[PDB]
Amino acid sequence: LPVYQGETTQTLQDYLMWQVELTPFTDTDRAIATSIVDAVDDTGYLTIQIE
Amino acid sequence: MVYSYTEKKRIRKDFGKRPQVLDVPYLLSIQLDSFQKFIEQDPEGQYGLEAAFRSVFPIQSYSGNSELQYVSYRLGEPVFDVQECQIRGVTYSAPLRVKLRLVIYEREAPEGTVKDIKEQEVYMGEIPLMTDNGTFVINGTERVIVSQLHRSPGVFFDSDKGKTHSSGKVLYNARIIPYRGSWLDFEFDPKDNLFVRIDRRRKLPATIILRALNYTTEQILDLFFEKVIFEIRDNKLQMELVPERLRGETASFDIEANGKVYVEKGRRITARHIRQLEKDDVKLIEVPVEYIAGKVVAKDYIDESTGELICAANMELSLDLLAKLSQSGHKRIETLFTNDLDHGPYISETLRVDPTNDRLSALVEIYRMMRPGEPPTREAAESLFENLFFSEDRYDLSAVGRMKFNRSLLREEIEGSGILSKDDIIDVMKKLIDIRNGKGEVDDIDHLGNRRIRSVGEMAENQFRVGLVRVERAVKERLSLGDLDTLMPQDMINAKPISAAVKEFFGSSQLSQFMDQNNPLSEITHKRRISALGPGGLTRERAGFEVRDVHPTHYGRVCPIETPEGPNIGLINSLSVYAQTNEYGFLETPYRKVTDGVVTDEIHYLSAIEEGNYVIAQANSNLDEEGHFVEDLVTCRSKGESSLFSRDQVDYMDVSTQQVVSVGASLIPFLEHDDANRALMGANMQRQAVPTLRADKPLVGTGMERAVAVDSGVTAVAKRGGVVQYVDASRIVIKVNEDEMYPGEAGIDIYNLTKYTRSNQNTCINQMPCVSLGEPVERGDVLADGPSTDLGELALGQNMRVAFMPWNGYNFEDSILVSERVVQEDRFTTIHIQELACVSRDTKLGPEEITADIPNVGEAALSKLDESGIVYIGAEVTGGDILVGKVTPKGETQLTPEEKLLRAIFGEKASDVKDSSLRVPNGVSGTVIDVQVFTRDGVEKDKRALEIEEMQLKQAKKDLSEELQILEAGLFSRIRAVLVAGGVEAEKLDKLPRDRWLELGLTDEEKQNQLEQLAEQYDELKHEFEKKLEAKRRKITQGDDLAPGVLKIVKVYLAVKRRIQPGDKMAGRHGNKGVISKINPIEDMPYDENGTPVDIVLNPLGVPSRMNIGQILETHLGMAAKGIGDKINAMLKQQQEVAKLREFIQRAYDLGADVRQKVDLSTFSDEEVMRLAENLRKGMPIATPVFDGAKEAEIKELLKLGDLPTSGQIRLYDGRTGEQFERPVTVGYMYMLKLNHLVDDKMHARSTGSYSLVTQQPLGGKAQFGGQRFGEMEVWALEAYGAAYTLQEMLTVKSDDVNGRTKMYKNIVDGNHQMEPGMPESFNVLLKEIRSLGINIELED
Amino acid sequence: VPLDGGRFATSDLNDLYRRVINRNNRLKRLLDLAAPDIIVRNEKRMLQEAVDALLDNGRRGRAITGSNKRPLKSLADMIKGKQGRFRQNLLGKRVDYSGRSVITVGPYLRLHQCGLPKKMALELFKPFIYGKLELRGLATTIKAAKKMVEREEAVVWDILDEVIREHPVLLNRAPTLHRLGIQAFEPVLIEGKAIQLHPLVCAAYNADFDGDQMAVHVPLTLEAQLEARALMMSTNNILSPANGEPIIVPSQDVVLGLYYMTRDCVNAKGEGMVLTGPKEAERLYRSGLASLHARVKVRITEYEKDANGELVAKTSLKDTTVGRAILWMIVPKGLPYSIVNQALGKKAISKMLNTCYRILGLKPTVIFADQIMYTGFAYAARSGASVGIDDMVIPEKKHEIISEAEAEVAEIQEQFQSGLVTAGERYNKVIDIWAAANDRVSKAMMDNLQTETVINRDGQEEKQVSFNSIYMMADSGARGSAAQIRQLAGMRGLMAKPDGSIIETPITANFREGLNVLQYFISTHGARKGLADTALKTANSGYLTRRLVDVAQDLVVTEDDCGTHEGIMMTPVIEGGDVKEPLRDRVLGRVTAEDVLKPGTADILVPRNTLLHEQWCDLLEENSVDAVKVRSVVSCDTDFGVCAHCYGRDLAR
Repeated sequence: LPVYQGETTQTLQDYLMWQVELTPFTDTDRAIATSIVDAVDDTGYLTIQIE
Repeated sequence: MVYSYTEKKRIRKDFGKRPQVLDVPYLLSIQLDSFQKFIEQDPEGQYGLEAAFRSVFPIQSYSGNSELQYVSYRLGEPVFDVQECQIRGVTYSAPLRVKLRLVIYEREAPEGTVKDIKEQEVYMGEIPLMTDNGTFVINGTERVIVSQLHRSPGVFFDSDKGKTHSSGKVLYNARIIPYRGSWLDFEFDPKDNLFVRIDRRRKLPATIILRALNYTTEQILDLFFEKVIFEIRDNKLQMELVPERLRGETASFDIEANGKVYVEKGRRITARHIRQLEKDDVKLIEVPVEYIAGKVVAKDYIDESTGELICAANMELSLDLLAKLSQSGHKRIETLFTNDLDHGPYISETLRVDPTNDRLSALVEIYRMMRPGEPPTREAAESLFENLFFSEDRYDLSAVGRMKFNRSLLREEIEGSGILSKDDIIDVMKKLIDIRNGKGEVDDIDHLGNRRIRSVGEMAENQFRVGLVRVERAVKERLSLGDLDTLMPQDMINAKPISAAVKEFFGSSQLSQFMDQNNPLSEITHKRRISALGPGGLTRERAGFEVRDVHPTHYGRVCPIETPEGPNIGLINSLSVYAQTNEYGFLETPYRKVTDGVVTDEIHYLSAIEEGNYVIAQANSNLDEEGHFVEDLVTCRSKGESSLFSRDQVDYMDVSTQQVVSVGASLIPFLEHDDANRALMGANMQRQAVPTLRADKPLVGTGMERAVAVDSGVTAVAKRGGVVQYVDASRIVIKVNEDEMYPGEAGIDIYNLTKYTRSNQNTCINQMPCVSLGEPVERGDVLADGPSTDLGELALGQNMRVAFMPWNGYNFEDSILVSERVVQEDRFTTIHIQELACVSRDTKLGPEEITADIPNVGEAALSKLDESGIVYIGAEVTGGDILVGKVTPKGETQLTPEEKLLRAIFGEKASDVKDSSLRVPNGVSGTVIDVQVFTRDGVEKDKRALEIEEMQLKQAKKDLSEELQILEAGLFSRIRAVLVAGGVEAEKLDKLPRDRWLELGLTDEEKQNQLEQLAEQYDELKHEFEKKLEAKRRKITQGDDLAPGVLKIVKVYLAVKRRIQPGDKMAGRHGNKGVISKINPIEDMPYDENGTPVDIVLNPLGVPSRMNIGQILETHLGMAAKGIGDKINAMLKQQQEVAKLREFIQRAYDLGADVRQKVDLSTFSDEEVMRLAENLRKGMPIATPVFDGAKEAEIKELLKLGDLPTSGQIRLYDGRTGEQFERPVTVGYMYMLKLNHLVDDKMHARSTGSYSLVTQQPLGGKAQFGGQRFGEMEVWALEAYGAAYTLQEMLTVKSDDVNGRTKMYKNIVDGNHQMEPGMPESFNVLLKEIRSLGINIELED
Repeated sequence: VPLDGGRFATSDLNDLYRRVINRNNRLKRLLDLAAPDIIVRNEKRMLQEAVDALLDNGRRGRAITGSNKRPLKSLADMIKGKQGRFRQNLLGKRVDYSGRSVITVGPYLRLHQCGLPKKMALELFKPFIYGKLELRGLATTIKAAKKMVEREEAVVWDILDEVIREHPVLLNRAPTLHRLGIQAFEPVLIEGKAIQLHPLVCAAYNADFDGDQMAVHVPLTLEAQLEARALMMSTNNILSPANGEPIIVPSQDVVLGLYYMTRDCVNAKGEGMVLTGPKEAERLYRSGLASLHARVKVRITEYEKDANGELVAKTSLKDTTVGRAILWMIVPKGLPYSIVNQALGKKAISKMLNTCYRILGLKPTVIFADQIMYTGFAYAARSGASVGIDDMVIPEKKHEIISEAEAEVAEIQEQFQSGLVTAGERYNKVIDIWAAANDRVSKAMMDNLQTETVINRDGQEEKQVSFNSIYMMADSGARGSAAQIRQLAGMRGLMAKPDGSIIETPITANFREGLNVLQYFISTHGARKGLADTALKTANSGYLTRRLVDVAQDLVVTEDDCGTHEGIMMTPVIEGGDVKEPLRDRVLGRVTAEDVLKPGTADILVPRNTLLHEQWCDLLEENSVDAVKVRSVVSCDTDFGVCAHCYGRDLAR
């Protein structure tokens, strides 16, 4: 069977954005937000400095 | 007189008018009889392994003077037991080892053997051994291999004509089906031409197969055709005409009969003329020349002077050629008859069609048919044609094949060769031509005389032969290459191929499948099923309309009722009660021999062929005392046309009325009052029942339930037992009396019950004991009660008080109204067992261990986990709690100042492990029954794994020490008895053993020797006990072997109690089902004149439409039974004397016509009547036969003894208004059974879950929180409404549109309710898949 | 897609690719080394075969996988067939808010409602529950709302009842043949795990309350909710879209209850009683009279719409029964009293509902059907309607008819033995004699079950209709018929058909006096044949419907008028014995052309473009016109689809 199971999963970072979508904010706030939660580890602290 | 101590507790009243002659057989012999002879050591090789060996076992090298034979094979003892195999998970089997013999000889000497290597046997695979119930333990689960039903090997002259001919002409082909190899067919064309066909491939000429078998034209013309003399000398043109041989043709002109003309010119031929011509001797009579033109010449004639090819074979004679052939060649020319009226050539028309006339040119045509290219070279064609059909080790059909071949051709001999022959094909084609001209009738595939069954034995034999013929090639190869060696016979004998083939056959096959463990009847009816699909017969369920029909030969061999109503209808059948297997492959049936009127008690088994000749009477026929008939005319069957015959014309009679019914439909009471479809669906739904906590015996039965229960092997019976000593909830011990006890044993039998074990159907198989303490149990008496059983009787359901009346529409069409009393009484409550399993799967980064050290979790979750991580036995768990705490190691890292600080602060984690603990799936709630852990060899972690090991060791010690204790007690009693009257009292031996004072000196001659012998025997017994305990302990904790990747396996079995509620699919035995829709309280339910409310309300508007009068009969009989039981209970509560109660029981047992003679006060004592009345105090057990049940008059008479209305009606009041109902409702007691189709598993909801990576569609049918599927008929219906927006929502919102789902979720949470379609991902996937080929495709603007 | 985890083992998609890649690499590496012609030609042939197998495997050669003889699915294989890419993507893709709901009976819960279980609920509307929690200030964060919903608090259930109140849902049976396979209802929370479907709607869904599963669908957008409310509601699909008859028609217990409550044996308690009509229930519930009371006089206040757009009252004093007087309270104003004064079977109430729909409207006939169903559910349980063995009566003359038929068969066999009658003639004569005997037995059974019963009265001989449960069910039309009763009291008839032939000796018995083994073994061939026919024709009917929908999908309405006088001629189908279908419904929902002329010269009956709604057909029948030229399909010149001036309505509108 072509796709067998192929169950797309959660992934944490993926989980972080699902609530980003239903948080209310502006385009600039949603842009920085994608930036921030883009740069976040499996452990969960962020990789890059805030500056 | 019937004692039946196990049945004496409760006797069921039978209503059988006819007297039973033959007893019910084991009912499971077809599954064990073949498997026994398959591994049975027989002195002659006919069947089994002795016949699969001798076939191709002698191995001969390629002129190497080295041979290999075998002496005999021996089946090794099994390693584990059935329970052990079920606990472990391994497949129960037995090793096979056969003593072989390799004999090497020197050259230059004829068969002079120099050395033999017959000193070592080799192990070649393990054979899966069967159990005592005809089942296997393959991979721990119980599987069954259903027997197949195919066509018997032989020749079948089918018609195959009608509308399929498309020419308005009848065809007559001929097919010969062997058991192995290629198939041959002789098809008939509308042009009166035959055609040879092999492997249903391109047709071939008719006489090419004859010319290939070294046959010439003259020989074929002389054999298939008859040649007349036709002696025309001196231009007389006279022919020898025989009226008895050839006649029926009008004479043209110039016809005489020995002088005076008998048949005038232009006169029609009459029988008187033929008689007059046959009376007088008729010599050669002159005939005109016109008869020579159309007539053909038989043989090829040549001139006396020269040898030209004039007047060739199969050529019409000419007028100009006649003069020269009469002048030069000869006078008498052999010719033919060619009578189109009663005969037809069908070959001479095809002889000219054959392009080849030589044997060499004809031998290459079949090869060109087989192989398209690579023409032969006078060496490949002959070899291929000889190996195709005339080979011994390549065709080898069967002995049944030769039997049918000889029977379909009127041959007396039945012992022939597996190979074919020339004369065989010749007579087959001759019979085909005769049938075309008309000489007999065609065969019948649906007839049970042309089809045979195959059990598991011959299938395993064939599989083993196929697996061994492959290793034989390797053995020959290894013996041909490097023969100069004296090694042991393990050159090419490899056990992997044969074992793998037999395991593939057993485990994964179309006929082998899991057995339904939901009901004991389901098991025994699955062990008797017969299927047509599989390796042979019907490749699929399609292409058949008349094959699935009920053939008239299905009287007492298969059942025309028990069969699924799905697409595979008619291809799945069941065996009858008395139906057995014929000698070779067919099904037989028993009858009684009728000799000059009287009926002898002897039994004779007949097949489908024998039954069609003799006259077989019907089971519903009157009988006298000596064996004669009452009425002179009796309805009987002769050849398929049932009619009346006198007492001097009948030859056989049936045995009983259950002969035409299978084991399933035989339990249906009053089966002659229900329709065929309803009885069919009831028998099919009976197999879907589920056992409950308290089993209740049925009040309206047939008596067959006892046999079905004792034969199914679902309970525990007492073998060779005399009395019971100790009783326990899971252990039974029986001290056998000295009568049935042989020396060399302690004299005790032990039975360990099965308490709460997971079945295949996730049900619960629990056994309850019957005896209480010190009860004399005989042989063949039951001890325990399996699932849905009661005192050895099959009881799957409860006797619920029902009534037939509509109740506020709650019983609209097929809904059942269940009162609250049934729910409160825990009736129909079901138990289910769930199994969870987890492995370790050692990885590269490190091994995984269960230490309950899970990070990122609360203490509340780990509050139910023990040290090693498993849950305590007896706890509960709901939702997604953790059961087994497993962790997965993570790869090491660098210094990592952040992780270094995190480890210095917290520690013990260091992000080394990940939470991978076994948690319960969502929507699951229950309680854990028991855990289990299996650890491979080499690993000895064993955190808390020694607990189950010590438990099993103590369980083994407890039941092993009993025999040794009994033996020691016997020996000590013998010691104490041998010292009597010798000056030593029993007090000294009772205080301390002291080995009988160590030969104190009672006699000093024989007493000392006796004491020494007794002490030696005691020491030997102690040593044997120690050795047995050591062996048992070594076998217990030896450890198992798991997968290479798997490190250890932890399993957990939990229990779930499911109660009744709306949605469940309740059903009966008369093809009546129902979905619960309401739980009505006790107050709202209607009550009777005594205040007792009904339990179940049913809809009476289904009886006149489904023909279910059987339901009303069962209700009346159950009401009578319940009235008798209530009167008995009142008598018991009044504490009356035993005499009146015994008289009432005796008067209630002998009521009705002469069916059975039983009476109390003569066999039952003053103590057994008490327990008898106490057992049947809630309903009178009644057993009505299938077609010999009780009559309406008897049912009405039975209602008078229990003070009940004979009409069966009774007034009822309303439980809500307190008003009396008009039209009194008939109440009764129906036996109801719960089906597996419950509402707790059907329901499934979803709003948003996980999607797939391909086509981005959700999972589906409840697989990890899936969703339903939309259909094409559904979008058609939607377009019928004109709902474009709803359709677009179903296409983008609830679909694979990724950029739309999140936006819709956001709009719904925010309350916008706006849709953005975009574009589905599946269209893009289709575009990419189309672009993957050489076809451009894109979308414009 | 790794199976064991250690090895991914890409199958059916990467094996052929790997094959082709390595073969092309070897060929390109060997073509530069000056290889001989045979080797390079064989390598090119192998590469051609490999690419062909990658494109189409079934056409040329066969490529299998490890340990499996089954072939692999190439690129085209996942396009065509029942497992391709043109497969279930056209609304065949899996859904989210749906799955496996069990059906039960909705005695309450009237037409525009459905019982959605609260366990299956609160999950489908979870995105709405989150929204309502965020709006009412009960959850400042999404996580908080999720935690409050997973705990199932009381406010969660309150919000659920508040949101699902004014929000419709739709149900869909898994086997759906016609338009009525998917309907819309209002969800109501029931403390169970099975959806309650309305009984009257069960006719449309074709359910039978056995083990079945129903699909549910929730609309999110406002447009989907409006399309479900205005088009897909059960309160709008009264008439059928195929023929015109009303779909909602009672056949179950309701009909039997109405037939029982509207009857009179001879005269029940309180014969001479006279009342006004509202007193009937008063005297029935406590004491005074029964429903079967006859000769009861009452003043009925009918309302007749003789005036244009207005009805007028009329008081009368006709004679009737208590049950009919009680039923008249449920009957609306418009309908007269003559319709409710009869035996009141199934066709009677069907005609009643049809007239209520026609005259009054949609809402009136809906509420009428609801009240009728309520009264039927009440009276079918208040009456009891029991069954029993002595209910059905076997005619005593059967024992004589069977003996006479056996004597006739014996005479036929004697004549055959004498040599006068052949085999086929005797066979046909025996068949005819047994058929006549079965007919006479059926007639005697009907006579013994028909209106033949003596009740005490002055004349002492009052033969009125009997109250046998089976006879009442057959006469009213609830369930069953005379043919099924013939197999319960009389004989089974011939009941002989192995493949095509009929056995001489028929079965002479019923399910009351038992049966024999031979007769029971013979009487299953027809049942097996019927079962096999159904099981092998369901798929054929599905395939036929698929072909029909595929071939007739492009048609749509886009033009108003085609302005063409071309049309088809319509005449009553007068062929055979009598007329099979007159000119009454074949021209009912059509649009006649200008070719309509009166039988008299220079006279017209109707202009060119008119619709014979309900009365023009009567005018045409009065003039005895036989042929009518009517505008229809295709011939209407629109060049796209079919214009709407030649189709009529043929719907529930």
